[PDB]
Amino acid sequence: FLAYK
Amino acid sequence: SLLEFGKMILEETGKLAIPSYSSYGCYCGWGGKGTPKDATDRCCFVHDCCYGNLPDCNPKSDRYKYKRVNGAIVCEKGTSCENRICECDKAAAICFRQNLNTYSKKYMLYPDFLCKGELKC
Repeated sequence: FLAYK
Repeated sequence: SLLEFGKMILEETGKLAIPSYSSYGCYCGWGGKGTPKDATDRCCFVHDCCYGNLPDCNPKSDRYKYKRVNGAIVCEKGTSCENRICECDKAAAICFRQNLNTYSKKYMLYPDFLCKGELKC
């Protein structure tokens, strides 16, 4: 899942 | 970095960053415009502004080092960018923790059209 804070 | 920030969020709040904070309200995850929906959304607004204060840093990819001193988050000395990015993330994680009391699932996957207007940092 690489993005989203 | 994004993944690092995600782990800090989980350690702090017991919620997974994706999907709990990755698409929440008007500012969490892909913030941008409108009035923040609640305190948690305000944490993301401020975080967005925090990153905005660092236009020559790269918060998504740049890894900083930090430690937990009992529960306290202590940013360790790295590059200037890393230090500043760490402080931004530390603040957001604390802010999320302080507002878990009003966190609302109804704001997850909040649609863009309900977020209008520019709010200045």
